[PDB]
Amino acid sequence: NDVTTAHSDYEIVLEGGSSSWGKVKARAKVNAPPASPLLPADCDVKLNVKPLDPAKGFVRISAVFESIVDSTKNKLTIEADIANETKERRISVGEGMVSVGDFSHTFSFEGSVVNLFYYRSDAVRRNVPNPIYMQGRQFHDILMKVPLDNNDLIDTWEGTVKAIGSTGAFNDWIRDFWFIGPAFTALNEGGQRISRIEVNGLNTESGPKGPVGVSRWRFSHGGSGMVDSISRWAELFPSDKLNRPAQVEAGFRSDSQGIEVKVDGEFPGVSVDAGGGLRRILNHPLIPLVHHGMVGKFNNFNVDAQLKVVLPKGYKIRYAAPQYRSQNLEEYRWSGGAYARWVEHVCKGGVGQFEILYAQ
Amino acid sequence: YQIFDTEKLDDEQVVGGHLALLGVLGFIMGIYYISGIQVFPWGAPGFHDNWFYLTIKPRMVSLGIDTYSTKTADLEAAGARLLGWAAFHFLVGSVLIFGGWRHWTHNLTNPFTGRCGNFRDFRFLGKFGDVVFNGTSAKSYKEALGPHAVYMSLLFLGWGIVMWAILGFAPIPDFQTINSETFMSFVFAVIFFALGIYWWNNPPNAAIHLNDDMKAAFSVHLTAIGYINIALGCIAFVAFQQPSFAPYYKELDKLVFYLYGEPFNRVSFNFVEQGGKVISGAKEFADFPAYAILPKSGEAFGMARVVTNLIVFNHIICGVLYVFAGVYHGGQYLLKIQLNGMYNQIKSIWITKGRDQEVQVKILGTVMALCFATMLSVYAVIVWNTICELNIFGTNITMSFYWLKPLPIFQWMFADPSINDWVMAHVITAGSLFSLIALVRIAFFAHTSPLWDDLGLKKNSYSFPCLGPVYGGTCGVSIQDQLWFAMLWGIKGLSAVCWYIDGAWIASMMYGVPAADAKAWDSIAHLHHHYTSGIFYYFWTETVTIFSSSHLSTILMIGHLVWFISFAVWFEDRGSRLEGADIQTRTIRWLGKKFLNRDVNFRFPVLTISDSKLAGTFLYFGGTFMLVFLFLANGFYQTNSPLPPPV
Amino acid sequence: IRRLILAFILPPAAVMNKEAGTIMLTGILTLWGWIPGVVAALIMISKEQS
Amino acid sequence: SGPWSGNAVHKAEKYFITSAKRDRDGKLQIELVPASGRRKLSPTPEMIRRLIDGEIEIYILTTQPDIAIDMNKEIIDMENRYVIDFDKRGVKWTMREIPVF
Amino acid sequence: EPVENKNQAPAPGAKKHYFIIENLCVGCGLCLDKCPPKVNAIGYKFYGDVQEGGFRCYIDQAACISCSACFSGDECPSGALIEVLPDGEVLDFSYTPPERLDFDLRFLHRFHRE
Ligand code: BCL
Ligand code: BCL
Ligand code: BCL
Ligand code: BCL
Ligand code: BCL
Ligand code: BCL
Ligand code: G2O
Ligand code: SF4
Ligand SMILES: [Ca+2]
Repeated sequence: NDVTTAHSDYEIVLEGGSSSWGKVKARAKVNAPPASPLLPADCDVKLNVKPLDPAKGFVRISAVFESIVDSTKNKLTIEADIANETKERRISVGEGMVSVGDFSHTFSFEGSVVNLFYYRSDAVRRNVPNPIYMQGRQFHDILMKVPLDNNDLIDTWEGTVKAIGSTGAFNDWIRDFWFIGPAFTALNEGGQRISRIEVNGLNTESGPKGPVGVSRWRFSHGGSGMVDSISRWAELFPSDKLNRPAQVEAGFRSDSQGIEVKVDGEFPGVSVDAGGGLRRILNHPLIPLVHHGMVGKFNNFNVDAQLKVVLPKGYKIRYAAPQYRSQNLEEYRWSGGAYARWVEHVCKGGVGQFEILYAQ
Repeated sequence: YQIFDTEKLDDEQVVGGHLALLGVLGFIMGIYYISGIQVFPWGAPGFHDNWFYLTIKPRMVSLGIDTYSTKTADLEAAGARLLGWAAFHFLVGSVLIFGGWRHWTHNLTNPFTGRCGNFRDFRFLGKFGDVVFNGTSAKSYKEALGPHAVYMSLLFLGWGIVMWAILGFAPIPDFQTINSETFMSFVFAVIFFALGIYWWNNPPNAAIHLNDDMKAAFSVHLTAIGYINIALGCIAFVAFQQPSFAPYYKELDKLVFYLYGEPFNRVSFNFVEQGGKVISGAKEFADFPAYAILPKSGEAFGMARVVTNLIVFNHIICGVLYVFAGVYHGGQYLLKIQLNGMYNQIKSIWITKGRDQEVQVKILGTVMALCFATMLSVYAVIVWNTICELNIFGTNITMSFYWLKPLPIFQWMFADPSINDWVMAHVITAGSLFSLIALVRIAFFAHTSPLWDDLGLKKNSYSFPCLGPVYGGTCGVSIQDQLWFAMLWGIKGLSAVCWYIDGAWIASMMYGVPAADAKAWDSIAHLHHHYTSGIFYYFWTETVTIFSSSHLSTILMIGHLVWFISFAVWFEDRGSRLEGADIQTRTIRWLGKKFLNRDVNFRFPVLTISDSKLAGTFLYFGGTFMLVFLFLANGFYQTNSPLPPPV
Repeated sequence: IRRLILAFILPPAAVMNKEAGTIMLTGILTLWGWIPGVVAALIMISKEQS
Repeated sequence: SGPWSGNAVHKAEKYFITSAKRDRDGKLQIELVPASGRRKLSPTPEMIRRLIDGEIEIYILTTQPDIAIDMNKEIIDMENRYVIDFDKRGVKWTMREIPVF
Repeated sequence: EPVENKNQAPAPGAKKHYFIIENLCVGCGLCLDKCPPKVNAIGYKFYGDVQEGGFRCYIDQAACISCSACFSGDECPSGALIEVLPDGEVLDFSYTPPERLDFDLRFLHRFHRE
């Protein structure tokens, strides 16, 4: 009875032609205990994208994370207006709210993110068809306004302004505060390092309700290539490929008994052009793998995995490493064997390739 | 012919298909059991003897389900026993087909509770899986090997219980009775239990399989089971001829077998089937009702060795075909992984060690050189023995290889060691080498051959009949074509097997011929057993009795028709047939329109070269071995009285 | 001394050092002309290594 | 082990000269692409070393936007046999689709 | 602790412009059969002495409809059947196997010595 097994069922239903729109249906469970020092940890995530204006590239993305962890009904909602300006700059108007137990507070931000690669050499991109590791830096300039409606909000504002005006290492220890718990151990495990922030301003002004605290700060996410927020900067924002609303409804309930994960999404960018007429199920982001490896190495598990890639009619998978167990004339199925070994590889922190090159 | 491909089916579908086929096979077994009922339980006369039941009557009487006793009494009891066991097989096969339908449709919902079990996760039989497996094979065939070993251990145990109680054969160590088969049934339980546990706790690894390998694992296990069949055929031949099996196989000769199609009591033309029917005409042999199938003694027919030969050759033909099919399906998998590029990514000796084309060429060259050497040696020996016995070029039998017995260290394998056994062994090695040329070509030269990598060509479609007349001709170069050539080459080793087991003198083509010294082999070689006539005269001697049977004659004609029909598709005629079929279509069109106003709009179909080769090899094998069945079903006809010198 | 005796019982085990083709040939030689022919094979190859 | 890496019909990996443009006037616009079709490379000196060593096999199609005839070094004493340099040799694949029905 | 959300995961169980290189075609015709019957862009051109390889394959680009049946079939044995992508790159196959640096792994003591 004391057997640790990781059951799973992934499904990728693609759309034909240039459309990269894919439907991801992932069920999973494992009787291994979670790594949360507070249990049980249950969470739901709703991530809905609507193209607000195709001409200006503005896409309204709404993210609602609800969670209960040791009986704490946390809930973070955020609605942003992400929009490219250049190939290396994005703007994001947005609003949002965060509620923990009884406490709650809103925010409204006007952020701007500039992702600059450390090199744009033509040799690398003309020699490597699949450039995974692209070192770079990502400068975030965030202007966030919070209405100070609660006693705790004003107390925190006072404490933070006192710390900035009195402590000379706030810009450096803010990372220690901010990457709570193992997060600081994660940025070092993914090749990331966050530079000292540049708090350009802390002010408070009258607003529609009362005193609103405005913070203008800057930081820089530094990726060594393994970071998907840098190497895949254009790949992770397919607004150009976004024609209809996209959805991602996920959730995980993780008690001492085990973890159960359910995900249902439909969104673009699942299939990217690999050249030679071969579309490819996109390169797997490496940050999820190397970050989940900080928890997946804690118990030996028997993998029971099944990946069902439902190709559009007419398309065939020419390469599959590991190879597809079965095929219902469009529904290629990976189950057991080298696929199970790869599922163990990536469930424990591996970043190995799983090539799926399909073409018509 | 590809509808049930491995890729098209998943593991549960295969489980269900095998289960439903086991049920169908149990129905077939019940049919054979009922066919074996010589006297019905109600008293009336029963079915005649069929080869389908004369093949299993030895085993059935071994288990006491059948009886060699000849009185109507206790033969009625044997018939009732056979009916009961056939009904058991029928019902269990119904249940097996139900399970097979459920697995094929994946509707594994209990009809009582409705709980839908999971093929991926399922406790076996309830608590036993918890005690032993602790949870199923989450995935993987490697984790399934141990569970299957435990299942086979339970099968062995169940057979032990059944024979101990139901069939009344207690477990006794002595290996001269069926009792040991009970004893060992328990032994092989523990073994196949313990090993299973081991393979459950310590799984084995051959990473080529386990991944996308229903075809790959199927190929390996089909080759393995083909060698299992060959070993079973050899074991059956040896054991069924041993004294311990004589009560069940040698006592066939004491019985008289009324077989369907055998000579029937003939009647004059002026015959009327009324009452006694004597006044109108005269039946051939009196005391038997007109048109009745006349008795045939097993002593003359040699039914002991006939049934032994039928079983042995069944297993040998099935095993050789399974080896060839396993190599072919493994070649299909090899070609698939070569096309998709996994070939170089396999990290196992079964693929890596032959990755180099140099080693493949050296392997096939060694096989070809050994085949040339052995074939040349055996054929020179045989043709020289024929030159001597026929006294051609002034020769005489004294110059033949009568001295070339198997060495004293190898005469244990052979009852009467002579040049016949030497030629048998070396012909078997040579035929194995010949078929291995094609099997190795499938194994290695599946996607590219050294000629083709030099010629700048690659084998992609695994069934393409050719690439055209380029380079003088590219006929029959797919792995499917090599499989067909392997089958047509193993035809000869399989023949040698048939002719050896049916008593032929394969060391010379003309043994027993009434010419020169052909009948002197028994004196010069000092043979004890009088071997059936030689390779060319064996046809004649066996057809003395094939021709005496209407049924065997019908088989002869039909198999010969089937065989020669194969050339219409195997010969380089496909284009001629296509042109002629266009002419046929036009002829039908205009002839019909003139003769009948209705238009045709139909074309005569012509097989593609791939389908042509498929059907041609099927017909070639079918005719050849439907006739080998006549060779093995005429009778052994090898007596233990050597023929004196011709002079 | 272990290699040669293992060879006289298991010649292909002795030629295991040699290429897979040689190992297969020695196995076939065990199958046909067991010991004398295959013992000849192993002694030839091992003495050649010397 | 060499026949099973890449296409089995090309012992030396083949590189078609797909695109070349006279506008840049340097002929660096020559853009070699392997038969696999995933690397739009350029005729660098390392590619020259590979070509002379025989590891690769540069080829030219006839049906295309003309690469460079007499503008990329050409030998016309016989039928044209284009060369990146006299020691190099770009064997032109011939493609007769227009001349024949 | 006990307060939770709820969820159920039933996992446990409990443009193209295809061409033919006349230099390399062997005239097998495995691509002709794939061409749609009415299109029939692919045709046979004969020089002489069929056994000497005179017969060859040609795609009439006017007749071709970029249906990809000829090339996607993976039927060309010689690699003559090529696809020129809209930007331009010659594809001799739907997917060529990756290039590898190979060596025979012979172990030291146990399995394949030397
Ligand atoms: C996570 C790794 C990086 C990071 C990388 C990025 C990337 C990449 C982007 C931003 C962008 C933004 N960043 Mg940031 N950023 C990080 C840390 C921060 C922190 C912080 C306190 O930690 C803050 C305040 C911000 C601030 C902001 C905003 C100003 C801005 C818009 C966010 C928005 O869309 O949110 C709404 C909230 C969500 C979308 C919630 C879910 C977030 C996850 C990561 C998205 C997963 C997508 C999923 C795999 C695919 C689902 C398909 C769905 C249909 C969408 N960043 C760290 C250091 N940041 C964006 C931009 O350029 O702004 C101009 C942008 O594209
Ligand atoms: C503010 C954050 C950024 C951003 C950050 C990232 C990052 C970082 C990554 C992506 C990735 C992807 N994003 Mg994004 N993404 C943004 C906006 C979008 C929009 C859009 C037009 O609004 C779309 C359609 C997408 C779509 C996509 C896909 C192309 C791609 C995942 C492919 C895959 O198969 O997913 C399969 C998806 C699933 C398996 C389901 C995953 C479900 C969960 C709920 C989403 C991740 C949540 C994360 C673990 C927790 C976030 C907590 C934060 C602290 C708030 N993103 C915003 C602007 N996106 C990834 C990718 O593959 O890059 C190449 C990647 O690395
Ligand atoms: C003949 C020489 C070889 C052989 C050569 C081939 C070739 C060549 C091919 C296969 C193919 C297949 N073979 Mg095979 N294979 C052999 C032995 C076997 C054995 C075995 C007995 O152990 C098995 C299980 C298989 C299994 C299989 C499948 C993996 C696959 C698809 C079969 C199916 O769907 O066909 C559907 C048709 C069948 C069910 C078989 C035909 C029999 C009919 C349906 C039986 C009932 C009617 C009646 C009794 C007999 C027929 C004649 C009557 C006049 C109607 N082969 C024999 C010994 N095999 C094909 C495949 O796709 O490969 C990838 C393929 O091309
Ligand atoms: C004895 C152990 C043998 C073996 C004996 C057989 C035989 C015998 C047959 C199969 C059949 C099949 N085998 Mg098997 N099989 C073995 C091991 C395997 C393994 C594995 C190791 O995991 C795999 C993946 C397979 C794969 C498969 C499938 C291709 C197929 C079952 C699907 C099904 O029934 O379709 C659904 C199809 C139906 C139920 C229709 C069946 C129609 C008729 C009644 C049978 C058709 C084939 C032919 C007449 C049988 C000829 C036997 C000859 C007399 C020698 N075999 C070993 C090697 N297997 C069957 C198949 O379909 O063959 C083509 C089949 O007959
Ligand atoms: C002859 C009957 C057939 C068959 C017909 C059925 C039928 C009918 C049903 C299933 C159901 C199930 N089958 Mg089944 N199935 C067969 C063999 C298999 C094999 C195998 C060992 O290779 C596998 C992997 C499975 C898989 C499964 C499970 C997913 C599921 C049971 C869940 C579990 O917890 O049940 C615990 C027990 C099991 C794992 C069953 C194992 C198979 C046994 C041998 C069935 C015997 C049935 C027979 C009438 C009773 C005779 C018992 C005597 C002791 C011999 N079956 C046998 C050989 N299978 C059942 C279901 O859905 O359960 C909820 C169900 O009702
Ligand atoms: C020995 C036990 C099994 C066996 C188990 C396996 C396994 C396991 C695999 C194969 C695989 C294959 N088998 Mg097999 N196979 C056997 C019998 C055969 C016979 C035959 C007529 O005897 C043939 C021709 C084949 C043919 C083939 C090919 C279709 C394929 C390998 C292709 C390749 O590249 O090989 C490259 C060439 C070689 C590796 C040559 C060297 C041989 C290896 C090292 C082992 C045997 C030699 C041994 C050391 C000899 C000396 C001692 C003696 C044992 C006394 N098998 C028997 C029945 N076979 C593979 C495949 O892909 O299946 C679909 C696979 O996974
Ligand atoms: C019984 C054996 C044979 C036939 C029966 C026959 C019949 C036949 N053949 Mg054949 N054939 C060989 C055997 C037989 N070929 C051999 C061993 C070779 C090796 C060289 C060979 C070779 C070629 C080439 C190269 C070409 C052809 C053709 C061509 C036909 C198309 C029209 C025609 O000829 O009608 C004239 C022929 C007849 C109509 C024959 C009359 C029927 C009969 C009395 C009884 C049929 C019995 C039956 C076959 C048994 C089972 C049936 C049922 C119970 C399941 C056509 C009907 C070609 C054409 O299409 O052009 C004309 C062509 O080009 N062949
Ligand atoms: S004779 Fe027939 S099989 Fe041979 S190459 Fe020509 S078309 Fe192909
Ligand atoms: Ca006989």
